[PDB]
Amino acid sequence: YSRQIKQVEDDIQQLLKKINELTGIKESDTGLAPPALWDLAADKQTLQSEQPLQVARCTKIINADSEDPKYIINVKQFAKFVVDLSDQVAPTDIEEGMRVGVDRNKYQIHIPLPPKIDPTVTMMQVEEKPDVTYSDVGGCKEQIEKLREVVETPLLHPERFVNLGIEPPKGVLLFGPPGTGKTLCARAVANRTDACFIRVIGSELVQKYVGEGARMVRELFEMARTKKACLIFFDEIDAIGGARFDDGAGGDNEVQRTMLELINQLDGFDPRGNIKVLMATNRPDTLDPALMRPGRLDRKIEFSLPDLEGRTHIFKIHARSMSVERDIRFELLARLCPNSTGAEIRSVCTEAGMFAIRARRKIATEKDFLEAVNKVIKSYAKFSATPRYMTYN
Amino acid sequence: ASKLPLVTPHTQCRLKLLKLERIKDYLLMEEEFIRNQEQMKPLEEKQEEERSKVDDLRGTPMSVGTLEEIIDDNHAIVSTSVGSEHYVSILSFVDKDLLEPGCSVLLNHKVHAVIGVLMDDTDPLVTVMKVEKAPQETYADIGGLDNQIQEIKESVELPLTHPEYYEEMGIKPPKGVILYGPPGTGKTLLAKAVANQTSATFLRVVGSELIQKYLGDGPKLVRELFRVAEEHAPSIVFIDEIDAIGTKRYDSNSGGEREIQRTMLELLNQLDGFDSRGDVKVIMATNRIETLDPALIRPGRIDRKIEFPLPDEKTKKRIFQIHTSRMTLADDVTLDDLIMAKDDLSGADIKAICTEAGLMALRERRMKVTNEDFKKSKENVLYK
Amino acid sequence: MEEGGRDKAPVQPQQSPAAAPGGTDEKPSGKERRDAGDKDKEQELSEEDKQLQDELEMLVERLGEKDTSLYRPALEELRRQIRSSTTSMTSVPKPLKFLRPHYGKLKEIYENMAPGENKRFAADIISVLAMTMSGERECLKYRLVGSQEELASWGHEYVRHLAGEVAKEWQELDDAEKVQREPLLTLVKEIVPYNMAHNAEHEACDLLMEIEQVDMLEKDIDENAYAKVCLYLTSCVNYVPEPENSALLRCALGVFRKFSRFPEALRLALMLNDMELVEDIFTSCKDVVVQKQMAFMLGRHGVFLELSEDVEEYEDLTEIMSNVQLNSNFLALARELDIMEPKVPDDIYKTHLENNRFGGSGSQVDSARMNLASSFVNGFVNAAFGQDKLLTDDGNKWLYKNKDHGMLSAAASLGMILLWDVDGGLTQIDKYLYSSEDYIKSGALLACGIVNSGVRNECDPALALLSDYVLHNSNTMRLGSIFGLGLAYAGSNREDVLTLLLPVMGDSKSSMEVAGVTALACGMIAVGSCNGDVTSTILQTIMEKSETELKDTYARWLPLGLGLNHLGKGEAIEAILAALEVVSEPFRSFANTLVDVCAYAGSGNVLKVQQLLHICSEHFDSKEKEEDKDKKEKKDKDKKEAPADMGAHQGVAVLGIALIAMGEEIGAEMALRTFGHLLRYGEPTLRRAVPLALALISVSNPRLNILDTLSKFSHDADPEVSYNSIFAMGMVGSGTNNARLAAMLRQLAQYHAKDPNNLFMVRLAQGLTHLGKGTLTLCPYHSDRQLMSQVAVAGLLTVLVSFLDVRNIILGKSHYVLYGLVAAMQPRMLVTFDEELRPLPVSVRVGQAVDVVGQAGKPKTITGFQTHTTPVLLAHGERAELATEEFLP
Amino acid sequence: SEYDRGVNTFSPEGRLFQVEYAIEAIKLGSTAIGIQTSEGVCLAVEKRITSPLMEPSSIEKIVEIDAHIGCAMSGLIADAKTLIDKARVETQNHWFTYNETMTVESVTQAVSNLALQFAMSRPFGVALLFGGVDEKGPQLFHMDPSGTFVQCDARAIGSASEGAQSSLQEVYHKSMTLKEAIKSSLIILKQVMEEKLNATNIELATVQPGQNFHMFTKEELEEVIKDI
Amino acid sequence: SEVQRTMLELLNQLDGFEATKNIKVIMATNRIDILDSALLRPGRIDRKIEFPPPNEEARLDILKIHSRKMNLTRGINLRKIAELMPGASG
Ligand SMILES: Nc1ncnc2c1ncn2[C@@H]1O[C@H](COP(=O)(O)OP(=O)(O)OP(=O)(O)O)[C@@H](O)[C@H]1O
Ligand SMILES: Nc1ncnc2c1ncn2[C@@H]1O[C@H](COP(=O)(O)OP(=O)(O)OP(=O)(O)O)[C@@H](O)[C@H]1O
Repeated sequence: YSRQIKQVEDDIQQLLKKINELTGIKESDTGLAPPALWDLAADKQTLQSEQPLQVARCTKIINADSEDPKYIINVKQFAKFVVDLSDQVAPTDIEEGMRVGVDRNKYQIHIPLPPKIDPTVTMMQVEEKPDVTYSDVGGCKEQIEKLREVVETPLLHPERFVNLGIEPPKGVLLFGPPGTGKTLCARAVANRTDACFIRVIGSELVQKYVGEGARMVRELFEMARTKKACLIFFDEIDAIGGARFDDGAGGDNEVQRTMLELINQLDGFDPRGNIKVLMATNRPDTLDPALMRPGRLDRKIEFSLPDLEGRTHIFKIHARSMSVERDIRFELLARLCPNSTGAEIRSVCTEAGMFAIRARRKIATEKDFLEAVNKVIKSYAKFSATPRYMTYN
Repeated sequence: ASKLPLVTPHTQCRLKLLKLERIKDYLLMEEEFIRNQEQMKPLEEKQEEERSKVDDLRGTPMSVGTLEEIIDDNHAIVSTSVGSEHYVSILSFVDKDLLEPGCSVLLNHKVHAVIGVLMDDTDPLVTVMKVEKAPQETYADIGGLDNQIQEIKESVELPLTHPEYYEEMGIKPPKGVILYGPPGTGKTLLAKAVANQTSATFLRVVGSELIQKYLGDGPKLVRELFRVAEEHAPSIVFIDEIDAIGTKRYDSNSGGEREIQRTMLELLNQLDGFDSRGDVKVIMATNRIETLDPALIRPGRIDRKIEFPLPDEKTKKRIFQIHTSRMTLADDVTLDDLIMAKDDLSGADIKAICTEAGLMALRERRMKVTNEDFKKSKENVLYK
Repeated sequence: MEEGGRDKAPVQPQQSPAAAPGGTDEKPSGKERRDAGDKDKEQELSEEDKQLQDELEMLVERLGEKDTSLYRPALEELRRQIRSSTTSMTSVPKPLKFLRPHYGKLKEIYENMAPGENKRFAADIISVLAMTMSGERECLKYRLVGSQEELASWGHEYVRHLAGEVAKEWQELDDAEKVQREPLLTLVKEIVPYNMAHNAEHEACDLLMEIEQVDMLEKDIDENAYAKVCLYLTSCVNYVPEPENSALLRCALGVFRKFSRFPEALRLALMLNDMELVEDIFTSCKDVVVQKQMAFMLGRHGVFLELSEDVEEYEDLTEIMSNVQLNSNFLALARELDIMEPKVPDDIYKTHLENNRFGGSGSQVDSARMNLASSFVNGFVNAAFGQDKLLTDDGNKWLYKNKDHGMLSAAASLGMILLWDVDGGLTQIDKYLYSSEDYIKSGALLACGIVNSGVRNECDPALALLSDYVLHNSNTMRLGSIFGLGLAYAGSNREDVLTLLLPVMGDSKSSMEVAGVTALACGMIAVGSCNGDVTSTILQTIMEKSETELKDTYARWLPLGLGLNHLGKGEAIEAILAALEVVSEPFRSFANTLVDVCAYAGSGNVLKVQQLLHICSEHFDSKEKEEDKDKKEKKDKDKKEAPADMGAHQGVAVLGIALIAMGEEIGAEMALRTFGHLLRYGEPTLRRAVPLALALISVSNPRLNILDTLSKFSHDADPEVSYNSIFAMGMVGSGTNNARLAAMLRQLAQYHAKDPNNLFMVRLAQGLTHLGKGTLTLCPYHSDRQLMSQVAVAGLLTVLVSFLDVRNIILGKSHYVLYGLVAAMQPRMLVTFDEELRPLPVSVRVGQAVDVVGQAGKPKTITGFQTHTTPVLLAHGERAELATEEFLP
Repeated sequence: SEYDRGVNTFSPEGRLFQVEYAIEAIKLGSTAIGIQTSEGVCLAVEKRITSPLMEPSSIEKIVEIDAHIGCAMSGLIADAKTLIDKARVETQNHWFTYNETMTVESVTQAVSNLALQFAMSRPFGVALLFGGVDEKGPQLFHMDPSGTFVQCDARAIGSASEGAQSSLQEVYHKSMTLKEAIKSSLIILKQVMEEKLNATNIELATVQPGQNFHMFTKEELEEVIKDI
Repeated sequence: SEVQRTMLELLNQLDGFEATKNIKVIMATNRIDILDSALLRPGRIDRKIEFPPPNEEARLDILKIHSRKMNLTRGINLRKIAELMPGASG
């Protein structure tokens, strides 16, 4: 029966592997889907892609003209010339900085004109929220509430602000200890939001050429203002601009232009309006004062290292999953690691679990947590990344 | 594909016989209905003649376009190779699922409508960055250490071979691992050994070639490096000699240490990207660890730090037995004298000594080594 | 290689047996002692399962075949002395000595005669000498003998004793893993007469081990998932005494009683309810047993406890069964109101604020049908015990503005408000019973029905208010006068008020819409094996519907009154008793596709599956039987709701490759209705597959069907990322899918998820997977939901209030004697392990742990930690008493 | 940069940050508890032993300032050694000049005067708790590395100081006897020590109006441990 | 010094990670004391070879192999010409 186990199943599962393949006769795509669903509309609704609709390639509007339409059209570089396109739409949708689907001989209007932007910024929207909440971020509760009344009630009911006649704050900086802090609560913010959440990492804005970063900042602000309200996240603004310190030969101008132009874009001359932005960095002392101006940096969320209560709370947060002999001494563990950061604490619980699974155990003990903490905080104490960065220098 | 997962019974049982009979009967009615669909409704034949009509509707050449935007309703703007973009239609059979911006698409030659998507013809640097075959001997080849071996098996090999222990632990395996120590102790080889052992896809590039001749190309380079790392498999990525990026300056770079700092901030983002990372594991190796920025070394970005000490003499004799195993040695030689022949010797040193002794024996066409071969080997190899 | 010299066993056990004429004759010392030495050497060395090439099991037999061909198949002078010491070497390595068709001659070596017993020298074996021997014997020899004549001379009684001893062998060799092979071998022998082996093994497993009554138990239930026709019937009914005789668990008696009641007989779990009255052990588990007895899957049990009002704690047992003992309503006022749920959230409608500035100008929606959706805006959110004090004013003035059907709609949506609040809800509905509009008054009568759905109150306020309207002169109060009453009195299957609504079929008035929904309401109380309901419908069908068979209002509701409630019972004679008298004309044989599967809720009947498919797949019938092929596929969505999660995989496989792949009007109109019932949690397979046919509406069909495909796509679990797609469906739904026919439909889809963002169970997977109700209200909802103007004028009678048989969502609770404990629980993923090892975890996702109520959801098997000494049921069902003590936790 | 911590740099806003770093560094030491009652003053420290090799007698924190004043130790012990030596010699020369015993406030003010003086280049990583009796009765003074000395009736310093201070707020009042105060202090010490209480796991001292500086109640404290 | 860094990535590529044999690297340079310590691990470089300035015999031989290809005259005594130059280079 045991060595004879392999005599019943094979006789039917090999036959299964025959008929499933025999049904699987719509495959080998290399640029297709199952053609019963790919070419599910392989009827005449294929021919109507040909004779009703014709090419209608892209175009670019240049200038208007008086009375009868006679607008001027760029293709991309092909030719630069003046026609009247057609008459199936009222001549009020034509504004400079727009793209119509225009033929080569008839020049049909086809569709109204959408703006053209970089595909990179379209990719740059994340449209995915990480599975982190506002509950599993503990140790920074007053930082939590300070960011709660930045990205909620403007997104929720505005009648309170209208009733008090108060415009909500716009420029908010969130900052904390290096390494532990703003990033994961930013994922929580993106989890709890509803409108778009445009990511910006500061290192990617630098380009091979000069001034392109200004162009993509303009494009991202344009596609943001297509929405009623949309969230902007900024990471590591220290590299995207420190200060204007030029001396002799030009130094780091290529990023300076980008930071100053975004400074021009945030303040003055009909701003974004209903767009909420936020930035987080690693060192705040090196930022430019003009970027530090309120109206772009109104709120100043600063996270510090938790004293004891935040440490106990994060010990609760990461360690509701591992096996223990019921009783714990998490508060004395927190007392054992006074100047310790949150990801360090999660690393401590991780290594405690690793020590438990060393030979055969299934539940870690208090001395296992001791064996975690001593070989984390006071055996890897040589680097620890803290001391030159608690001064942020 | 994706029929049903069930491996629970694996025995002579109705919990297997019942399942197999029901599924084979399900395949039976599937076969009977598909026999229905081309017997009393053959049309012409309806299997490949429809494909033939599509292929006729497909143009003979490929006016290959680049995708830059999407519109849902069976058309979009595509950019031609010459640069004059078009707002062509799509095909019903254009399989509108694997469409992505910046991708090659088969268009018509006359109306240039989106006929289909084009599979990428591989990629240049994925071939360069991917190690093809297993390098050399497995963990039996190191000898002497026997401690960091268990640790790195626990952090890397153990999650793959035993994806059960952490489940009853309810815990996450460690993510980032630094190997450090004096040079020549066996970091990039320990790298070779773990590359041999693993079955996952392996990536390797040294930090020295992370410098580049323009602005932003380094951060961009790291970006699609990790993009290739994510898009293939559960993968292990190995960077060696990271400290070079902070120590050795150059003039080929357009920007100085500033662009280096920008690359550093990008990779600090990349190790702790708030976007969903997944099952990508990270192994580092660097001798001069103190010159690195310590925020790279942090928990959450780096979980383990492993020191590689200078070998002990009882480990030295183990290396002597390991490396001189396959070679023919005469009785006149002694490893014990050569153990303390240098106070400060490395594992590269002994291999270089034995290889030089081999070539010195090859000078006189001799098959076996003698003691004077090592006695003349030591000053040639070490002493200059 | 190394062979020769050390081959002593291929020499001396090769020379002696080859000279079997020289051994048995003229050398009796050799034939006895050398065979005894071969026996006691091989039985210790070559008779344990170590490898294929054993030293005598494979090695000596290379020549040993000619040592075996004439050693003892032919001696012709056999005695007692040469059956213990001559059936001594050749009996052991015979399945590898002989070829595969040794099954016929399996008797000739070992099964001839053992030296006393098989276990005498089978004790040093693992699987081969006796276990494989018994497997082959019961698989083929006992099968062929017991096929027609079990006891001829020998192959029964010795086989009976052999089965008896191997029944203990499956545990004594190792009581860890191959104990589950005892049901394997018990099912292999006498498959159809499984009871004959089951009674043999029953008391043996009862005397086997007290703690071993659980792995064989779950192996039995896994085999009881599906089997042959009589096989599951006998297996479950013999399975029922197992958690009672040896094990004193006795709380799975309810679910086993359910599994044994409807397939086997009618009053089988009624006898088990009597047995529940017998097993008056400690009352916590008793009360938890009767927790299931009304308000989880089935009720109607209020007469079996008042035996001269003598049952101990009768008054508490009745308050539990009745669902009137607010264990989910006090829960409702205490759990989610006090944490996250306000009375007036009202946001998903108000979430439609972002999309107005995409595509240009906004506020283009100016239709009136969208106000119907506004009903659900105060309707769907008001589930789970909210309140709208004059927040139905948008519905109030609209109830004084237009749309008679909309007045009925709002007044019926009021009954969704106060679901299960029988004592407070009547006072809120009272203000409408006094309306000058028949639509508002009828909707208030339907609201009184909805409030009582699944709750048996001693004052009968549904029957007592709705009775006076059942035969009312008009229709608003006449037609809608009865729908709520069946909803109120569905599980409490009371025949007295059923007789009161019987003459509505006998009214013989023009009730083309009304008599159909009367069959819905009567079947809602009772369908299947219903004496008066079957007769009244079939006679009225001949009286009017025989001379006119035109529109689906006629014969899609009277077939629903025949057997939908008794769809669990699969004797199929209710199909015979309901169809064979009405097989007259094709539109009257149109209901035969209903009645055939109206005994086929859930089982394994792939043969009955394929006959509903192959005989009527498409056939190009050209508008005469095509709708009946639609109904057959609409009767293919069931039998797959709980196919041990197995037929769903092939079901979604065949649906993709048949209907939408290459189909017809069958696959173009109601193909996606199977997905509308198949899953209720939502997985990314169909969550992407449906919008392929939904977001691309393909309006060549009467797109309301695709809209109905979009609408019932919201069958999934309430919290999801799926909001964004159906919000993006709102983007395409602004211009396309016009407000004149779809505006109420799309918005209904988003709020289907965000009802009480919880409180959903009609999936028919109760406890772990078990059945109960969940269909008598669900099946009407999609049956009348084709595409056409049925869902607009006549659908609004029901489509708002069709399915209100939801019975909670959450389970993780405490329910102490003080009913306020906060004992530490631990949520975890659904059970994945069936037969792996003794310390198998029940689940895998062990990370997150609360101690207070949360979301049970579909794919979860919350048990909890800390070992709080909760021996009450340990089988889930949300009302564990937690009889706390200290078993050293 | 390194010029930021040159000698004397306050803050972007606020006082000197390096003395604040001494304040956070004082939590990296064994705790101490002190109670001032009219019946007497009680002090208790944790030995914080790591192995049974070294003798607990050499593990010394509590010392005698003079015959009527004692004190504990916290933070860096070698930093405490200089301050204790100077306090002893200033008390002795004050007795020499002034032929009398002083108040605890004079000693506390003197060590506060030395605390700011920068041995230079950093504040001392030590916080002391002076306790004893003088002409006005029992006295207990708390001192910090910033030098701001202050009087306290009950105090807990070192690691885990704030939880012990919270329990002191819970249990301490005015009319507690010396035995009651000692028992409460030992109770709180028991719930804040990570290891089981042993004979040499901790250390206790007391000052009475009648008796002089007590000799650490050695081998008598097992009576007040075993009873509770 | 970019020559040295190229030797870094090449030599760490050819250490077992590659699969195609029969590939080796040759380096020509001067003043070996100036190159980095990275190439100075004895396992990095298999062989290092010095080229001395030519002496009298080497100078004469190089003079011969270059004077092979001109229209000379019978009787030269290139030994004198070689010893005239004090060995500049080859
Ligand atoms: N309040 C908190 N509760 C629990 N974990 C926290 C908390 N704050 C931070 N963490 C931990 O911080 C780690 C990551 O920190 P995060 O990346 O968000 O910080 P940061 O300051 O933005 O730095 P960086 O992005 O450069 O790593 C996570 O492992 C998370 O568990
Ligand atoms: N313990 C050892 N035994 C034998 N050889 C060793 C040992 N450690 C290092 N080596 C030698 O070191 C050389 C390089 O190995 P590896 O790639 O692991 O880097 P490494 O030893 O850290 O030195 P490097 O940084 O100079 O490349 C190999 O030729 C190998 O023989």
